[PDB]
Amino acid sequence: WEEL
Amino acid sequence: GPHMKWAYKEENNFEKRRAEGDKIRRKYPDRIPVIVEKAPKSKLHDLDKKKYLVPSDLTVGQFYFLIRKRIQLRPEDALFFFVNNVIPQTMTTMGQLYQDHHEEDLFLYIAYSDESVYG
Repeated sequence: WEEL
Repeated sequence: GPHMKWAYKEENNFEKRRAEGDKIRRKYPDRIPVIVEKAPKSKLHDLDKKKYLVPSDLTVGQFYFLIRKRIQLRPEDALFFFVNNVIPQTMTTMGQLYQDHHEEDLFLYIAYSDESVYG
């Protein structure tokens, strides 16, 4: 998961 | 929309995905979790990852911008998104899309392609  | 065979779902069954969904909604409630994958056969560049977190107020239009950068596309190149197998409006926010279309595993799925219509 990572910030777009 | 395109007939998707989500790698995320091929790799993880519903129980495993819903467990992850519960965990993500618990740990990052201020973010919308999205699974992003490319339509089969699309010539567009692949994304390095498929799991993303986005602000609830981010619009589809702003989302298009972020994706275009990640797949090295120019403003004039064709790019279409499909949610719930249909194309969303640019003014809709990610939070609104999630509220109406999140999967039962608690994730919002978004497919991208260079083509707008599929049989």
